[PDB]
Amino acid sequence: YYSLMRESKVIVEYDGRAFHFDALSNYDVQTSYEEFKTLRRTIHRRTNYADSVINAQTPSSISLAINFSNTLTEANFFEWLGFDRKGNTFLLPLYSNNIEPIMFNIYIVNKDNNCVYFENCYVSTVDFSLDKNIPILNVGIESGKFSEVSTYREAASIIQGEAMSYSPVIVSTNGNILPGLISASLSFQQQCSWREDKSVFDINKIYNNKRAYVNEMNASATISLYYLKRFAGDMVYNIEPETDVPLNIRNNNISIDFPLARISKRLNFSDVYKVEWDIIPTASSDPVRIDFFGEI
Amino acid sequence: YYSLMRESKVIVEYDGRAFHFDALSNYDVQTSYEEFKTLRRTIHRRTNYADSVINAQTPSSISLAINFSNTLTEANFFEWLGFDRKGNTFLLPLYSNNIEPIMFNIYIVNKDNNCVYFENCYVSTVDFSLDKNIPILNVGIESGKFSEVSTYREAASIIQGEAMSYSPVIVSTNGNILPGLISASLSFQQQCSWREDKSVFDINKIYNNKRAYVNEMNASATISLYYLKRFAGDMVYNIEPETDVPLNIRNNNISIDFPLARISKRLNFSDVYKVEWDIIPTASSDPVRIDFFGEI
Amino acid sequence: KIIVQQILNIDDTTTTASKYPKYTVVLGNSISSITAGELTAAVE
Amino acid sequence: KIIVQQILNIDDTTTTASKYPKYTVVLGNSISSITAGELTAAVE
Amino acid sequence: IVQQILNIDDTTTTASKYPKYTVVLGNSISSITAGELTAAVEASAGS
Amino acid sequence: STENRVIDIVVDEKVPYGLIMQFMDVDDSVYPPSEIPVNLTGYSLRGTIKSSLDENAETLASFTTSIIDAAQGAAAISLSVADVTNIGEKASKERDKYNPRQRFAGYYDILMTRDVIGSEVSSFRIMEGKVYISDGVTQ
Amino acid sequence: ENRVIDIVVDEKVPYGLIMQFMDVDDSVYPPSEIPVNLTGYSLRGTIKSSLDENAETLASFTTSIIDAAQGAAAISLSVADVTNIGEKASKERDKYNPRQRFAGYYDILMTRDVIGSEVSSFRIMEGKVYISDGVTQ
Amino acid sequence: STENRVIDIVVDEKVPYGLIMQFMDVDDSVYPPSEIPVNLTGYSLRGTIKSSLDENAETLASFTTSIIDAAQGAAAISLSVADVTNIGEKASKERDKYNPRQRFAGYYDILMTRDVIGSEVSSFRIMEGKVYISDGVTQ
Amino acid sequence: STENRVIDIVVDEKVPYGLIMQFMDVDDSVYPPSEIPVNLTGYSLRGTIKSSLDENAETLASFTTSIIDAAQGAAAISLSVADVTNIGEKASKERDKYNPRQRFAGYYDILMTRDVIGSEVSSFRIMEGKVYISDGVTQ
Amino acid sequence: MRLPDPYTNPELSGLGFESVNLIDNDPVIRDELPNGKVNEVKVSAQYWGINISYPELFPDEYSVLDAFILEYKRTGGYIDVILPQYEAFRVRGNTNLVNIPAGQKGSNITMDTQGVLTGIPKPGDLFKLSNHPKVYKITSFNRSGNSWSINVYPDLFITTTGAEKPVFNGILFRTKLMNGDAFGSTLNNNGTYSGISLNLRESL
Amino acid sequence: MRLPDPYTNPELSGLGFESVNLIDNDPVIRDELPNGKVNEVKVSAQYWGINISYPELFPDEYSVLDAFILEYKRTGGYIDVILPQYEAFRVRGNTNLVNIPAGQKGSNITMDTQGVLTGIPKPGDLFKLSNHPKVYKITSFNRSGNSWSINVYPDLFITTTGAEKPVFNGILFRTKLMNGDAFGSTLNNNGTYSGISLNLRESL
Repeated sequence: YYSLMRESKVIVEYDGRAFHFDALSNYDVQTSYEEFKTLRRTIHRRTNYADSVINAQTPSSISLAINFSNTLTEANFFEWLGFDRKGNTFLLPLYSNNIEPIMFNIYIVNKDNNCVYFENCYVSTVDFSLDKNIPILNVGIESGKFSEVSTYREAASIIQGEAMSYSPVIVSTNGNILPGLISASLSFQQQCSWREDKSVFDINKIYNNKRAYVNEMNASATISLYYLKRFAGDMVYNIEPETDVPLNIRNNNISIDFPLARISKRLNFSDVYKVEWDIIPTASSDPVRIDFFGEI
Repeated sequence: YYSLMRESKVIVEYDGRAFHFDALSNYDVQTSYEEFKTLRRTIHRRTNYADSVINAQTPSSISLAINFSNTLTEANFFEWLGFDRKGNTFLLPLYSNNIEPIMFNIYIVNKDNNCVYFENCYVSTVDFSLDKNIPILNVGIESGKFSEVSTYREAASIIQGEAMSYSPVIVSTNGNILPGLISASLSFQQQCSWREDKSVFDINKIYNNKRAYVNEMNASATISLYYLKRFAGDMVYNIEPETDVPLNIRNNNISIDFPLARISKRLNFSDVYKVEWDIIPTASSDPVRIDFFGEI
Repeated sequence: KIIVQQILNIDDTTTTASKYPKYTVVLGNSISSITAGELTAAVE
Repeated sequence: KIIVQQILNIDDTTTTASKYPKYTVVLGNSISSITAGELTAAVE
Repeated sequence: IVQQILNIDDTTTTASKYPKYTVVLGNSISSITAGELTAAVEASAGS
Repeated sequence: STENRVIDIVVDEKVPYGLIMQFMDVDDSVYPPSEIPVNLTGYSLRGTIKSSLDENAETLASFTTSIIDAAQGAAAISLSVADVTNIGEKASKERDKYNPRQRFAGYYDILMTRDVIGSEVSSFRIMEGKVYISDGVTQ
Repeated sequence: ENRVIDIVVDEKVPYGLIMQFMDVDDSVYPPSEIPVNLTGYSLRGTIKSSLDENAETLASFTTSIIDAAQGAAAISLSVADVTNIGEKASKERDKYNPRQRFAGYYDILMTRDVIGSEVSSFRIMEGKVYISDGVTQ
Repeated sequence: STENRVIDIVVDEKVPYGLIMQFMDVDDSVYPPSEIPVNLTGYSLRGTIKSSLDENAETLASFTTSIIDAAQGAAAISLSVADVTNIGEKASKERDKYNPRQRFAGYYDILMTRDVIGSEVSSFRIMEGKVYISDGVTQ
Repeated sequence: STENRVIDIVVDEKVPYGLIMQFMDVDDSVYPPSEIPVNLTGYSLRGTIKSSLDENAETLASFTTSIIDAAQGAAAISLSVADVTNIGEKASKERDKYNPRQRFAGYYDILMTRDVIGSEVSSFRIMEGKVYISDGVTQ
Repeated sequence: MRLPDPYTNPELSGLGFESVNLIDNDPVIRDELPNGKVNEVKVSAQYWGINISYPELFPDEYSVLDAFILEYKRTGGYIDVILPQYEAFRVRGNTNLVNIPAGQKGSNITMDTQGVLTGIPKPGDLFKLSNHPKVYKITSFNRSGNSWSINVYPDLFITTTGAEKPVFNGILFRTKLMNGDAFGSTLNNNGTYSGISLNLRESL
Repeated sequence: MRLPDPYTNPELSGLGFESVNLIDNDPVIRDELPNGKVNEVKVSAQYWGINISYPELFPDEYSVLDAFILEYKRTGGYIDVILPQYEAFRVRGNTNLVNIPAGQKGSNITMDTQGVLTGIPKPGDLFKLSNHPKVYKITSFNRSGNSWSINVYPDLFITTTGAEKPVFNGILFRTKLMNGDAFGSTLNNNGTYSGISLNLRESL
């Protein structure tokens, strides 16, 4: 019995419940072991055969590509990333009481009991763009331990529903719409480090990572526009970096708001002149908001 | 008179005999000189014209691609690499009495006396794979000195014969055949360093490297397989790294044996699940064996 | 009683032949290693 | 066991073969070791 | 724990040739089974 | 290490066959792992060869079997020349591309028993595989 | 080391090969070895054109123990024997290196004739054999 | 192995040819190897060149052969001008693409023998190959 | 290595030509090499140029030759203006675009001998190659 | 007691030296005169220093070395060692049949081999006299038939009694340990010791 | 007793100095006066120091070096050194026909070359007197036909007897090994010796 990605399945387990992300578009994974190795050249005997031992599982990266789904289940990714939640609203807390990131657990399932299980994991990145294409959400995860296993927890009601219909992006400031959009791209992060725990007590045992601590969070965005001016002497659309701009970005079904932001600009003399805005919140800014709305 | 690779020829000279590798598939070579250069800016005169001198020939790399030949002459590459030889059998000695690698000498020959000669050389690598294609053997060589020359030593009986017919690879352990092979790849090495000899006695003379010392030898291999399990609870084909595995790899005409080996595993969730084994001998292992057999 | 038994079959296995050149030709624009016999005639 | 060999020159008479060239012939179109100033002084 | 069997060609009684193979049986020949019951019975009858 | 129970065999025509084996218990609680000769008292061996796994497949031979050095864990098994002739007659004609001297002949198994404790016996399939005949031009 | 050993003979020249047997024990390191006493052993062999039991014979070796205490033995063929092979080996003279030419298969037995009236046999070597053509008398 | 008995000589027209050979015993059990000249007394040497390996091929020339200073293991072999010119006249016409001055002529073989029974009265090959002719212009 | 016997020469037309060669032993005993002149007493040099490598090719010239010094080990060979002028009319008519003056002339071959025989060998081919002529417009 | 090594315990393959540093110590009074002369005078013994570094050690072999060193400390004996690169043989024979005339002194030794010995030593070989622990180095050798002459450094500590025998192979230095008061070992997380090294000194 | 080198041993090219450092030592006592004068007093000899460094060494050339150095130590002689950068033969002729008048002293030499010599010295040439090991350096030179004069540094260490002869070629420094009291060679498991260097100070 072989195995096939085209009929693989992914299940996320947390809080003693399980989430079936049915609408997976892609995923990629590796697994590896670390080894210690020495060749011990010695003038008595210039040994040619190395001496080596396997010690530890490498921390696997995981990468996922997911389509937006009506029934919104993927909002739990932001919940696990560490946004606070208010119904469908998510907020960054201006300062955070966490030290450890939210640990959770993953099954990869296939026919013939041919299953794999990743025991301790955390989200490191969520990242997407509204670039004139069906918005696909990337996720970066790390996991500290894996094993193969014969079985998995069933999950059947918490299934990611049908994909939401396409709609075009809008950008605005104080209800001014912004002319000549080209793209918007967003990323959110939870930078972390594993605490190295290996000890001489672990000798002749295989070792794993077990705990990590949160270094940082980031929220940031990029916008691409065509260069435009209202009249030659105008000042509002100049190059110079504005600051304390309130900024709002939405589709039909998703909304993001920065109450105050700092804008860098870069200009490119491509065949049509292009401008990139780099966006970041200001230190005094209020909580950035995210909302989701289901299509009827 | 021009020159052409399509009618170039390579001759190897050693021990006062000469080897005509007629069945060359490809080769690549460079040659260069090192120079010392200073611009000597000076507040009396901000000179703009540099002062510079040529000192030494660079150690050329050489690279060859060779098909396997009936009459087996290419076994001499392993003999020069420093395997001990017993008829057609080759062995790694567990420890070695060499310090200098085996020096040998190379002619590149063409029409119209348009010949080139590489005086001191050593083999740094031999490397090949059985990947569902006519097995092509790569060689990496270095040479410490070159010159152009009008003539070459004839060689006519020591000519590399006809190519051996194709046949499929097998992998086995204790006569268990291994299911679902994808590839096997091998490499063998003789890591060396040139001893830098340049002296103030060499001033106003061109300098060459003349001697090198052996740093290390390696023998290593990779295997790619499809992931398979006999029954779900099985243990024999798990991910976990086995050790002290006796391992044997062969075609119809070539055989390699590791009496005891250490196996790392890596798994890749490609569309069909794939596994890579990384192989290395254990410190207590006996001499790895290589054999050649001629087709009738 | 236990043994392991082996065979060795080396001999004067093959007479290794070898061949070498006896002399070399070198060319310059001029010979740089001749000296005067006529010097002795000049002094006489 | 080992055999070494070399060509038999006309000048060397006969001697044990050796692992190197012995003789060298050097060529030129002219002698640089003698100046016209020397050779003229010698005749003069 | 595991037990190792070495096996090798026999040439002339008590003499043998180098070409050697290894079996690695996953459970010791010393590990017991339901024999535990009858051994306990006969030890108790000795008692 | 790998729990390999499986080894193939190469008998040779016109020549009697014999194999010797040595039993060691290896403990890896302490390093390096300790290898100890198995006291082979009270064990016994059997085994048979037949031309296929089928339940009707006819027997070609059965091993002579004996213990050799009980304190050292040594035992041996063997086949007489007549048995070898029967193998060679029954075996396939088909040759093998990796070694044309070998011809397939059947399946074998050397089932082993212990009868040491309480006068009660148990049995397990210690080693298994295929068996080939190699041809020989010397008669 | 396997049983497999190839052989190359020289046309129109007598051929001879020498061996000695030893016991080995690596329980002493570096590994001990001692010449095996060959008293009573004896050898046989033949060269035949094919592995087929019907194949024709081409030649039979002469063989002799040469020193029982050094455990040494030798095998040879005369030029008349080699000539017989030269007449009958294959003629697939290789287009690029024509001297090598295939002749057949061989097997060498020894019989441990010994006191007690037991006898046993084991094959010491087995392989292919080639002629190299002989241009000079 | 034929890999190292073999040496492709090149004769040249209108001029006699001659070689001198030194026989060394060696053992590399010490580094650098132990080496001595073989005492060549009671040996003798033979060889001929023929236009083909086939049994009917023409004997093109016989070597002149001679031991000298047998204590030092020297020996010498040679061809007269009459030999060189005859083979010059009888070799192939098709000039070698890398060196049009030279043409193929045939095969040769040198074998040596013990003329006193010593440990053997026997003979063996010492050197083999094929012979090329460089054409040449001056008489 | 090899002897580097192959050397090609260019002759400037309408002007005399001469070449000098010195025979030396060399001992590499110390950094300034111990080179020694060979005694050339009782030796002679011959050489000729022919239009092609053939049994009946045209012969263009014979070298003039002499020994200048038997103890400095120096011989010389030369061609007169009459010889090289005879060359310049019979060499071929092709000219290179970037090098119009240079024309192929022929093949050459230098042969040395003892004047009193060693008999075992008597002569050897020192050097060989081909000759080009460079056209010139003065007298 | 003989230091354990891959000759004595070949299974402890890690137990050989990764590097060594044989240092000559030759204490002198030196003085620099205003006329530019440099004067040197030889006083007190020349003594060989030896620094050794081991590769990384597994715990078992380490424990063997540790126990050896502690047993040396307890006994207060001497550490005996043989350098392997000098160990390579050149001379062989029954050295017991060599005879050395008494009363030889100064840096030249002569002896009668009676023809018994085979080969000859090279410059830079080691040399020892059987009745005294000092080791000497051969600066040069001269044969004359079966008589040999040798120039050694340092000069002989003792006059020949006429009962000595030479020893060219298996020469052991007798030494004392300078680190012993503060020796200590770090268990690396990978399960190995590192930096294990010894500064030995000859003692006479 | 030359330090072996590629010119003496072209086969052992590793012995070619990787780089050399020549130091003048001119011991002097000096002070700075508050009026901004500088005043200095000279005593004791000038002397040349030399530092040498070597690359990695193979065992053969190393053994040749040790066979030299230990011969020097045993004999207590001197080390002769050549210095290639000054190897130019710009002056030649019958040096032993030159007459140097007696009683020249201090830093100026005058010579009768008798018209014998050909070529001329240059500033920065080395110069030596035949009967004394010192090496001097040419500051300046003049001619008046056959008469020459040269002003030379350092000042002359001797009064001329009239038996001296000049020596323009093949000057070797005579030196001894101030580093030598703690000499020794690391041996790495490459089988190659390392870390050799020499500090030399001329001595007369």
